[PDB]
Amino acid sequence: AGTELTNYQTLATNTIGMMKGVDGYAFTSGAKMTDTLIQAGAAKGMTVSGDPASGSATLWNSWGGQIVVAPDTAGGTGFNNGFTITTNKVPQSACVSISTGMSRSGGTSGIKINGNNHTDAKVTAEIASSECTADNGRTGTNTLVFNYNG
Amino acid sequence: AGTELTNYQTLATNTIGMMKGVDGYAFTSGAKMTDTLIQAGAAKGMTVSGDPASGSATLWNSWGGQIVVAPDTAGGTGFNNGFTITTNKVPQSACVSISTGMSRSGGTSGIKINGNNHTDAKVTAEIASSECTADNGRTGTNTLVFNYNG
Amino acid sequence: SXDXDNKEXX
Repeated sequence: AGTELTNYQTLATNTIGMMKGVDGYAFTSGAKMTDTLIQAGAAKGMTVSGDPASGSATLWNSWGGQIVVAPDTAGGTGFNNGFTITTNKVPQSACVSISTGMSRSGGTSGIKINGNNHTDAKVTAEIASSECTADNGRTGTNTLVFNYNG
Repeated sequence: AGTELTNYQTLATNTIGMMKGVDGYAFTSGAKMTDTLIQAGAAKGMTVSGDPASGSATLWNSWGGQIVVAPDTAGGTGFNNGFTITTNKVPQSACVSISTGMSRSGGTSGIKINGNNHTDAKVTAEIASSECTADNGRTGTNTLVFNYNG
Repeated sequence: SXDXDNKEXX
């Protein structure tokens, strides 16, 4: 899951860069925020589909699960808040390597594995192994969420 | 002075510094060298992503082309050590401004515009205007290579 | 990446 880890880390970095330029407005849906990012070329290493020519581009992970970058309650009478990067249907093995990798990378403000929100951004191999669920045949059953300031 | 030109100049100085700091080993692929540079924070502000082949982070210029920082190994006849910075899909306008700008203040040991290698590190706008090819629609057709210490 | 980001690459 080396490519996958690098993809989420860079997507986060690109998103932070893009958000530093937004002022006076905020994204109200992941669909729009994700399409804008794709338009800027912030997701080159991932699978892009949907309809980018119409501003409706969608992002996918290596296993065909959807990836969505969405605002995290944008609005605080000041500066832009945070956002989340959610990746779906992640297989068990990948879920463990990706969640622990993002923890070690240290750039998030929180990592979630299914219904487990590690707001301290610390996820160990022992924690991941337990929280990441078994695949259903060849289909991953894990949803990972990476948060980013806040 | 502009963002684009500055990007190349900061990339070069950061790479010179990184190579100087390496002790006991050497890069053998642009994939690895560029990843390390990105991990070193040398490309903050530029678009980055992940390479499905190696899992390494990739770097991307202002027009959608890739930027690859690679070490200069042995080319069966080549011996100009150091490294090169290659950027593709460069629009004609940028090709002329960037190549000339790098000639003026890039501190290179050579500048190549497509199949023209200015080993004296001197490129004038008259030359660049001729060597840089026209765009295909909004797509740039130029490849620039900045050679460092050969 | 998406529109921004040619198909070529390097």
